[PDB]
Amino acid sequence: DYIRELRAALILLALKKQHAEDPDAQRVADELMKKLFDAAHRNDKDKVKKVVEEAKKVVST
Amino acid sequence: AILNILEFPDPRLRTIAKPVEVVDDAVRQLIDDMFETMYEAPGIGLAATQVNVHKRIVVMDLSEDKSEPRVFINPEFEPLTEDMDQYQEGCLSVPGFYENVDRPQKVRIKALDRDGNPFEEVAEGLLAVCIQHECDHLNGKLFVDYLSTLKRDRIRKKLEKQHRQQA
Ligand SMILES: CCCCC[C@H](CC(=O)NO)C(=O)N[C@H](C(=O)N1CCC[C@H]1CO)C(C)C
Ligand SMILES: [K+]
Ligand SMILES: [Zn+2]
Repeated sequence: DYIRELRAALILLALKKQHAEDPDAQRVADELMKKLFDAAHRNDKDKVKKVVEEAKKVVST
Repeated sequence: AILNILEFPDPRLRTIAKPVEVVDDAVRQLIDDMFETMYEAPGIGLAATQVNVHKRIVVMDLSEDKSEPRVFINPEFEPLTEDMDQYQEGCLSVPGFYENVDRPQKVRIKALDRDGNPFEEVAEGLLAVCIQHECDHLNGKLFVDYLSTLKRDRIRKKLEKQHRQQA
């Protein structure tokens, strides 16, 4: 569901940030987390769903 | 089994947890339920206080593949730096809110492991944040206690409203 997806995406990005050695991977992770936080603070479920899908892809990279 | 997670402003989250004196199979069964609850939420850590069990037990998994579940019984931490870092934290007991909290990001952890044997660990980064967040819970502290009075009250009123609908 939505909430679980948001949380799981935040967890994924946080762990990638922690385990990344390249500061550009850490920057990308932090940027996606900020968008999630901002979208979720407004209950903008549409943007949250879009950002989650982008996050899953950038982690597959 | 999946345990119910208490939510702010429930007063039982202010209980100070008691130390575990014996790490028996009943403790390990609780730990196993805490992990199941944590993985299903999902979250990366959980304190027994959050599932209304007021014993000093914390579980965690900071691995991307759920391969490194970690147990901290009777945990204590001590900063190894005066440097303060910011991390935007959420909490399964304060669901839906994510706010920056300032914490040391280098600490020494002392605790008992899942067998009851003592160990020490130097923690940095996310593990340092998580252990402080989780120890806070065992002392009856929530991350909203670091926020301003007005920000905390807006969170409290929003959750109180959600709960009124839940009942
Ligand atoms: C960082 C310290 C948080 C400790 C663990 C909490 C769960 C909790 O309430 N433990 O007591 C968590 O997983 N929180 C999640 C969370 O806030 N995370 C997970 C990765 C890092 C951070 C988002 O910045 C949310 C999404 C459920
Ligand atoms: K927010
Ligand atoms: Zn918490």
